[PDB]
Amino acid sequence: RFLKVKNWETDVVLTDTLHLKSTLETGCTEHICMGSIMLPTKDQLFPLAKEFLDQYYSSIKRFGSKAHMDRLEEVNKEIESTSTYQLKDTELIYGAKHAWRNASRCVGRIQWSKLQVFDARDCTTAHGMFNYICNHVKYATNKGNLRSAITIFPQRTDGKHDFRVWNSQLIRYAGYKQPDGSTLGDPANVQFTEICIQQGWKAPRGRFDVLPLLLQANGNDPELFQIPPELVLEVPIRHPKFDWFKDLGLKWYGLPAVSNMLLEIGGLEFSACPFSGWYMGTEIGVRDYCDNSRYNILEEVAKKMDLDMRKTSSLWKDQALVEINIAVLYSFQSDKVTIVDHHSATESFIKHMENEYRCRGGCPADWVWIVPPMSGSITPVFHQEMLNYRLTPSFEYQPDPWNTHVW
Amino acid sequence: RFLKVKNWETDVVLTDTLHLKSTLETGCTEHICMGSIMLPVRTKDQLFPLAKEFLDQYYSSIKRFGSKAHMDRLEEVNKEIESTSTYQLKDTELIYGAKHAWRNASRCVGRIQWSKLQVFDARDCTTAHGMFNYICNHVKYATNKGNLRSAITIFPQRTDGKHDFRVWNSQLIRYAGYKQPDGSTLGDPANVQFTEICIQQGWKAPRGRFDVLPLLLQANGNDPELFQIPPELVLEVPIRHPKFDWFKDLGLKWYGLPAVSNMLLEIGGLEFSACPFSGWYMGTEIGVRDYCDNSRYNILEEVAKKMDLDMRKTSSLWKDQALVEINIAVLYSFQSDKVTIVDHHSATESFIKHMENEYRCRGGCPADWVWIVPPMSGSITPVFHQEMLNYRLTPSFEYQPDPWNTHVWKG
Ligand code: HEM
Ligand code: HEM
Ligand SMILES: COCCN(C)c1cncc(CCc2cc(C)cc(N)n2)c1
Ligand SMILES: COCCN(C)c1cncc(CCc2cc(C)cc(N)n2)c1
Ligand SMILES: C[C@H](O)[C@H](O)[C@H]1CNc2nc(N)[nH]c(=O)c2N1
Ligand SMILES: C[C@H](O)[C@H](O)[C@H]1CNc2nc(N)[nH]c(=O)c2N1
Ligand SMILES: [Zn+2]
Repeated sequence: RFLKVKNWETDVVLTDTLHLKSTLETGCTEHICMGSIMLPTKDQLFPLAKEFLDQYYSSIKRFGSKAHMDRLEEVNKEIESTSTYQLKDTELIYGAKHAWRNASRCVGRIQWSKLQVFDARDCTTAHGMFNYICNHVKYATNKGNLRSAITIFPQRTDGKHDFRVWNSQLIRYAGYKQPDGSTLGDPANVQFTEICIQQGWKAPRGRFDVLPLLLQANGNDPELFQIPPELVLEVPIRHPKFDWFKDLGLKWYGLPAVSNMLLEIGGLEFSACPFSGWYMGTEIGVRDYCDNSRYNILEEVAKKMDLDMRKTSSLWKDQALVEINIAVLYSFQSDKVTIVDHHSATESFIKHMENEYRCRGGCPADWVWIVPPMSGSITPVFHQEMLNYRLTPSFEYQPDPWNTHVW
Repeated sequence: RFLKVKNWETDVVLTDTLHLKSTLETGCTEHICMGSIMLPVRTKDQLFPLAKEFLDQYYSSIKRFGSKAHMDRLEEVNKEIESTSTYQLKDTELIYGAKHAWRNASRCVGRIQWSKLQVFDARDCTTAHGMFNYICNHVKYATNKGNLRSAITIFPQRTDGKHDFRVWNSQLIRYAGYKQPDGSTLGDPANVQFTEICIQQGWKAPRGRFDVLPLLLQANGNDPELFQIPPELVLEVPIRHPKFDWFKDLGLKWYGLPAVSNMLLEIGGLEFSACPFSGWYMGTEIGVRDYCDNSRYNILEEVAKKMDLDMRKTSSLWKDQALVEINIAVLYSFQSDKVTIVDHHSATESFIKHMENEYRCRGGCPADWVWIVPPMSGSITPVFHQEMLNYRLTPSFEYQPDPWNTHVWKG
C-alpha cells in the first residue's frame, strides 16, 4: 500500500504515499497494462467541491478552521440553490497551478508554482475571447523571454453553453492536401484547416501559414479571428555549421500553447483554458520535423549531408536527427527565445520529483511521455522508475468540438 | 471482450483477444500504473490445473485437441502428479514450452525469430561439471563462428526448492568489474558484486578492463563451482569506427554472444531455474547501454573530446552526437567481422511486422512499450508510435532472486 520507486542509475529509492489519494482511473487492470495507450449533478458535485476545499484549506495551514467550515458551508448552500458554485480567485489560482502540478505527462513541472493565471470568467463573446488570448500571447511571449500562463474562460453550465477554443494550440501551421496527393504544410492540421476554410477562412496555401483562431463562446457558433502577426514570435531555423540548412526554409513558432484540454477544479469544468510555457527542443526537432506523419524532413537533410542512405545500419537517420535538433536549439538561443534542451529539462524533472516526494509524498509521472523521443537512456529519467496515477485538479482530454457541435 | 491498439503514425488499428488468456497479474490496478517498474515448492493442488492448461495449449497447437492422445496424456500427468507430486515433460512439450516462453516475452523486441530456437535438453545433468560441459556446447553451437544461432539449454526442474540448479552468472559471457580503493572502477561496473563473489570463490582475477568472468555453476542445490569458459569459444569484436581512426585506440571490444542465464523458465507449472538462452545483439544494447550508461563503461566524454565537440553546454548535444558515432562503430565492427548483429531500425521494423502477424494469427502480442522502444532515437523507430498492451501469458520467462541471497551454504 506504500509504494517504492527506484532509480537504477543512482540506487536512490523513494516511497510514494500520494497515490492513495488518487480517485480517477488509469485504464490498467490487474491483468493488463495500458501504459502505452494515448487515450484510455448536485450529488456528484459536493464531495468533489469538499475534496478540493479540504486540500485548499490544508495547503494554507488552515484545515479545520471556521473559515474552512464557513466556505464548505457556503459552497454547500450554493450547490443546493444554484446546482453549481463559483470559485474564489484564490481557489481558481490554486486549482490551475495544481492541475499543472498533477499533469503526469509533463516533464516541465518544476516550474508549476510559477504560473500566471488570467481570470477570463467574465468573458461573453468570441471577440472577448480573442482579446483575452492576444493578451495571453503577448504576456507569455514577453519578447522571447517566455513566461508560463493560463487564461481561464467561463466554466461549463449545462454543456449547452460551452466555451471552446477549436484550435489544438493557439499557434499552429496549416496543412493542405494537394492534387499531387502530397501534403502541404503540417499534416496534423489538415482537417482543422478545412474546418476553417469551410467556415470562411481565406487560406494563403503556404507551408507555414499561422492558423486563425476559431473561437466558441457560450455554446454559440464558433467565429474566426487572426492573431496579430506582430504577436506571433517565430524562429528561422539555421545550423551553426551547415550553411545550407537555412535553404530548407524551415521555421517554427516560439510559444507552445495548448488550447484543446479541459481543466477540472473542485468538480467544475473549464472547457476553454489555453495554457503555455516554453519548448523543449526535441518537441520541434524530433517530433514536429522528423515524425513521418509530420514535416518529415529526415531524407532531405540526410541528402544535404551526403550520408550513405543505402542501409539503415549507417545510422544516417540518427545522425541527421541530432543535427536537426542542434539547429533548433541553436536558432532559438540565437534569437533569444526561451528553450530548454532535453538534458537540462529531464535533469530538472528528477530534482522536482525528489522535491515532490520529499514535500508531498510523491509525484505522478508517465514514463512513456516523460522520456524524450531521442537519446532516452542518456537522460536521467530513463533510469527512473515512475508511478502513474490521476489526481485532481487536472487537465483532461475532451472531444474535438466539431464532432459534438449542434450548429 | 475486445481491445484495440492504434499506431499513431499509420492509423492502423489492431484488435486483441489474446489478453483473455492472461492468467498472471501485471502489478497495475484501476488506480495506478506500474508500467515503468523494473520488477513488480508448489502443491499438487495448484499444479494439475497448470499442467492441464499447458497440455490443452500444446495439443491445440498440434491440432489434436480432445484426441485420445490428448486425453491419455492428461491422465498420465494427473497420475504422475498425484503419486510423485510433480511430472516430467515430453521432449516435444519441452521444446514447445521454451519456444512459447520466448514468444510470450513482452519485453523482447526480437520475437519475430521465436519459432527458430535450438532447444538443448540438459535434464539428465547431475553435477556442476556436467553443467559446464553443456554450457560450453551451447556457446559453441550458438556462436557458430559468428553466424549466430538462437539457443536455450534446459537443466533439471525444481523439485523441493532445496536442490535447485542455478547459473550464478547473470549472463554466460560478461566482463569483470573491480572496485578500486580510490573509489574508481576498473572493467564493467555492473559486475562488481559478482566479480567479488568469483574472487572469493577462488578465481584468480587478471584485473583488466575486459576480463571474461568464470562460470559459477550450482547443481542439485549444492555449493556452486568455478569454471573458465575456454577462451577459444569466446568470440569477441574489437570496436573501431569507419571514418574515425582514433576510435580503435580507445581500446574497446565486446563479446558477440548475449546469453541470459539468471531467469526462470515456467512451463505447465514446472520451474526451470537454470535455463540459459542466447540470441544475437541489437547494436544499442552495447553502444548505448553497455558503453554509455553513466553506471557502465561510461565513455561518452572521452569520445566527445576526441571528436572535439563543444562540451561546455548540454545544448550543443555533444552527448547525443558522440552516442550516434559509438553506435555506428559497434554496428560497423560486428558487420566487418561477420558477427551477427541487428540495428535498432531493422529490429523495430521487423517487430512491428511480427506484432501485426501475431494479432492476425494469434489474436494478440503482449508487448512492454517501455522496454521495446530503443534507448536512443526512440521516435524515429516505428515502435514509438505503436500502442501496445502488456499482459502475462504462460509458458514464460520470470525473474528470480539472485542465488547468493538465498543459497544455503553446505561448506
Ligand atoms: C514551462 C515550460 C514547460 C515545458 C518545458 C513543458 C514540457 C512538456 C513536454 C515536453 C510535454 C510532452 C508534450 C508532447 O510530447 O506532446 C508536456 C506535456 C504536457 N504539459 Fe508541459 N511543459 C511546460 C509547461 C507547461 C504548463 C505551463 C502547463 C499547464 C499550465 C503544462 C501542462 C502539460 C500537460 C497537461 C501535458 C500533457 C498534454 C497531453 O497529455 O497531451 N506544461 N510538457
Ligand atoms: C535472436 C535475437 C534477439 C534479439 C535481437 C533480442 C533482443 C532483445 C533486447 C534488445 C532485449 C532488451 C534487453 C535489455 O535491454 O536489457 C531483450 C529482452 C529479452 N529477451 Fe530477447 N532478443 C533475442 C533473442 C532472444 C531469445 C532467443 C530469447 C529466449 C529464448 C529471448 C528472450 C528475452 C527475454 C525473456 C527478455 C527480457 C529480459 C529482461 O526482462 O531482463 N530473446 N531481447
Ligand atoms: C494539443 O493538445 C493535445 C496535447 N498534445 C498531444 C500536444 C500535441 N502537440 C503539442 C503539444 C504541446 C505540449 C506542450 C505544452 C506546453 C504548455 C509546453 C510545452 N513545451 N509543450 C501537445
Ligand atoms: C541478464 O539478466 C537479464 C537482465 N537484463 C535486463 C539484461 C541485462 N543485460 C543484458 C541483457 C541481454 C538481453 C538480451 C538477451 C538475448 C537472448 C538477446 C539479446 N539481444 N539481448 C539483459
Ligand atoms: C525505470 C525503467 O523501467 C528502466 O530504466 C528500464 C526502462 N526501459 C528499459 N528498456 C530496456 N530494453 N532495457 C532496460 O534495461 C530498460 N530499463
Ligand atoms: C503509442 C505511444 O503511446 C505514443 O507514440 C506516445 C509515446 N510517447 C509520447 N511522448 C510524448 N512526450 N509525446 C507523445 O506524443 C508521445 N506519443
Ligand atoms: Zn499499467
